[PDB]
Amino acid sequence: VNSFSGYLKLTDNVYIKNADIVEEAKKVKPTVVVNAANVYLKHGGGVAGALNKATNNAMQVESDDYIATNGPLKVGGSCVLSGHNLAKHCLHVVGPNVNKGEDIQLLKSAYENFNQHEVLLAPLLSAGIFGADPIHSLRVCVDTVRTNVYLAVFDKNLYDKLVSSFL
Ligand SMILES: CC[C@H](CNC(=O)CCC1CCCCC1)Nc1ncnc2[nH]ncc12
Repeated sequence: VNSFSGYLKLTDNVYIKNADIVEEAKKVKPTVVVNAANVYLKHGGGVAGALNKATNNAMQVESDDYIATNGPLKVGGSCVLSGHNLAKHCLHVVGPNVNKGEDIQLLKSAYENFNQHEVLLAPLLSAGIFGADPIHSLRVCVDTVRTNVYLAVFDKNLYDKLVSSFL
């Protein structure tokens, strides 16, 4: 038993809710919140900009130190950093950005990072400003992640569509 409320169960291990991930994180305080990161951990907009704003820019300060030490992430890769006031940990995961021409096949690799964590609160990778089809992203999620994932979908209209079209 865990503290997530109001989710619709899609599969054995995947759940979905129309929610603002920042507010969900603020209430649940999950062990892991997933950020929709880029390779530079520049949290300017989308999910990342919202999460970072909610940390009063502490996420960005920590991220800049990480990059200065380690260099950029790989597309499809991840790193674990602090969750600040939102979660114990933040798993920064880089899905491909279609608006940058990156290979959508890397979306499966991106979701594989979730399997290193028993339970996660997450957005749909490569959705939103990353330019992928959120329905495809949901399919890859369901077919790749084996751990327990609670997906927060900000847009109510999108949410209805994802549910109604789910196979
Ligand atoms: C990481 C990508 C996801 C995609 N899913 C969305 O719902 C985005 C809203 C529209 C989706 C349909 C039209 C474009 C925007 N983006 C977020 N997912 C959860 N929470 C969030 N907060 N801010 C962004 C965001």
